[PDB]
Amino acid sequence: LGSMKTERWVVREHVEGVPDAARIYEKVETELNTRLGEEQMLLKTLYVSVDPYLQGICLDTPIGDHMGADSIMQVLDAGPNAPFRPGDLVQGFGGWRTHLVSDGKPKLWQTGTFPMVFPAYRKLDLRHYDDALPLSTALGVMGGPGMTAWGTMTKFMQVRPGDTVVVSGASGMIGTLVGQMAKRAGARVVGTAGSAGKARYLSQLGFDAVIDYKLADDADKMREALREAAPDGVDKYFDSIGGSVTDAVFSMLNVGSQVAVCWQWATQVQRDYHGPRLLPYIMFPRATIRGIFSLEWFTEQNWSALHEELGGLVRRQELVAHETVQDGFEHIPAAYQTLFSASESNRGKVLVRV
Amino acid sequence: LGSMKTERWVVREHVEGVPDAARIYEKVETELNTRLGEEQMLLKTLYVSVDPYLQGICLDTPIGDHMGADSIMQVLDAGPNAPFRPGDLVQGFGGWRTHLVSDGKPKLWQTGTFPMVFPAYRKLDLRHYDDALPLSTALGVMGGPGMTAWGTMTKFMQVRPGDTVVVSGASGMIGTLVGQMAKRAGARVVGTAGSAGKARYLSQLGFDAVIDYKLADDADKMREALREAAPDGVDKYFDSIGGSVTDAVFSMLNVGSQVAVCWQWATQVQRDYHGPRLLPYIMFPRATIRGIFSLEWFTEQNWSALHEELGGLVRRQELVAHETVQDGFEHIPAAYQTLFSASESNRGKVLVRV
Ligand SMILES: NC(=O)c1ccc[n+]([C@@H]2O[C@H](COP(=O)([O-])OP(=O)(O)OC[C@H]3O[C@@H](n4cnc5c(N)ncnc54)[C@H](OP(=O)(O)O)[C@@H]3O)[C@@H](O)[C@H]2O)c1
Ligand SMILES: NC(=O)c1ccc[n+]([C@@H]2O[C@H](COP(=O)([O-])OP(=O)(O)OC[C@H]3O[C@@H](n4cnc5c(N)ncnc54)[C@H](OP(=O)(O)O)[C@@H]3O)[C@@H](O)[C@H]2O)c1
Repeated sequence: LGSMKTERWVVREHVEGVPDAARIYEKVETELNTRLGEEQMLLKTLYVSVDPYLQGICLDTPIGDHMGADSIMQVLDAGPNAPFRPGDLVQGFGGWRTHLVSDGKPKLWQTGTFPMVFPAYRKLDLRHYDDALPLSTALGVMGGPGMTAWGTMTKFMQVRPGDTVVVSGASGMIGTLVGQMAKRAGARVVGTAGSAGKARYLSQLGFDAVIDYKLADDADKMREALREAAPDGVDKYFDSIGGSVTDAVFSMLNVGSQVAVCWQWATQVQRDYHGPRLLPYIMFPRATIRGIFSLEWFTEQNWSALHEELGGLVRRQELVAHETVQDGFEHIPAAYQTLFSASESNRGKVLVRV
Repeated sequence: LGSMKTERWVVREHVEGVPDAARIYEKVETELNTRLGEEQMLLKTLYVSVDPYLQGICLDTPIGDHMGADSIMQVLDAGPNAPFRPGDLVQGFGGWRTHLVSDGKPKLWQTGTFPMVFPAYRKLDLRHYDDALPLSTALGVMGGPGMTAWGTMTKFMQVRPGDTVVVSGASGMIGTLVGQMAKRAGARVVGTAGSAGKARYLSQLGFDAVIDYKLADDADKMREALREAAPDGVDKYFDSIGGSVTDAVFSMLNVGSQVAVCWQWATQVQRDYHGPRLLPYIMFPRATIRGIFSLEWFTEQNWSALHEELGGLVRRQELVAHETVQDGFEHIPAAYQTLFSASESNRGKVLVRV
């Protein structure tokens, strides 16, 4: 019954470390077969998300295949048993593609270091979004990133007023969201930034102390900045970076503390594969480290709560949830490259509109 | 008015690594003032414990002072407000000494890496003991070690039937305790031994698989031995060893897994301070690692419970809890040295009768 011309960003080359987007990615035109299966449905991408964790998926993506990504899609056309009818807005791992055909079921990430099943698509009810909480928040504070932050702070971390909370890679959306909730629950918040621009930005949001991780290239010099910024010890660590800062924070864990390992920038991107053993430090404090893989929380009730609980605070200016929306499908890898650029140009989540 | 001659083992020299007990320790004669205060007590040591963690306390024990140690002591004489009357059996950190004076109160370990409060002495009620669970069990299955194992299995680890539980340093008393409770909870249990003597000992008691960590000083054959022993992945890791075995186990953590870090022989004893970054492996499996410091559990309700839950199983021959009782105060470091001996002639908990 027909086909259609579509643009895709495919994985051209595997490069370790801080990526070179123009070298890694290639826009191709690709003929998309439009004869939908029993439960398949033809989707139009409206927004794609650009995220640092994609640095890993790219290395596990077969050369020539399209680049995965959280996206917002519209149902152009749907097969007889599809989960959504034409017109429905949906969220899922659509990728850097203009159009795609999918049955919307949980697919498995076969070529992955860890076998992973991507979540089945979720429908968006447009009634939830307006100019203070736009639809693009479904890829940020009302989607993947917000669910990560909200999930950790309500289902794992119990922040007592007086606790000192350290957030690494704080300047991004998950770290700023986490820290602000910690400020709200009565915590001293310590964050980490890479420039003065981000450092004063995190200050506004209410971070009591911000450490320049680039100035503290050393793990000892990072341990001193940490000793003074958190004079009474760390009670909660929300870790996105790893490397020498987690080595530093783990040397100062209070009793009963809780670490949340969310990502490890320092090992994925900058390849800090060997370092001091951190496990000895957790024995006396009875510290609980927990890995975060927020997909587990992608359920209907959770999405409901995330809107009511968190969404209110965002629209009432009680919680800042910034976003930087470039425009144009052609500029997606450009937009992605900014995540590794030292410029102070990012606030919150980065999205592309198509 | 009153004094008493008492022998004490004092710390002559600090030596790092596998200890040289004959070189580190020294039997001295010590005149003990027996004129007790109104709430003090003169105590006689009946049994002393030798434990691999003493290697750490010995290095933090100021030169010339007595070597700390868990002991079982009897009240020779007590002031009018003492917490215990004469004849009473108590358990506490009496040390490698024949006689001592104490208020039985929580002493603080100033000279420690982490400020640590030694627990106040606990009274031993002889009704609790019999010919299958003798008085010496208060330093083993009915004391510190048993509280560690039972504490972790009842207050942290939830072993579901089918899980594969890996216990490192299994041949000792905490490790054998932990494995048998996982075996009883429906787990395939994997342990680690250094000789066929230890491994076949672990074979009896019910370990489905035993790994020769000495054959695999390298992590490559260690990750292979684990792949074979745990073909379906690790769900529960009870870690006493650390080092390249924990490196191997972290590469095969299933979803929802739980590590319990209890000690790190390879870092304390063998100085394995550096290794592969393990926190990256805990993200996707949503693993919860937790540090163990069983002092937190030394409360009366817990002690009642340890006798009820654990003590019953031992008395009903459902749980083997072996112990190796050296005799003679003169031999305390001799008995201590066997813990670090490359020969594996010791089974269960090691005590001296004095
Ligand atoms: N586990 C999950 O389910 C899950 C879900 C979504 C995302 N994630 C991952 O978790 C991370 C947290 O999200 P996010 O929004 O907070 O991302 P993010 O802040 O953009 O993460 C990178 C930030 O960390 C800082 N940084 C970069 N390199 C660094 C280094 N070498 N040392 C110290 N700090 C460095 C940078 O701060 P400056 O701006 O100051 O340079 C940068 O803004 C993301 O990277 C994402 O990939 C995990
Ligand atoms: N966190 C706490 O509060 C707490 C409380 C009490 C005790 N602990 C610690 O927990 C440990 C376990 O208690 P336990 O009484 O059952 O002691 P343990 O098992 O005797 O501890 C060491 C055991 O591991 C094995 N081992 C020795 N060297 C090894 C190596 N290089 N690699 C791998 N395995 C090795 C030994 O068996 P082989 O004969 O096979 O060498 C030995 O039986 C103790 O060592 C103690 O220090 C912690």
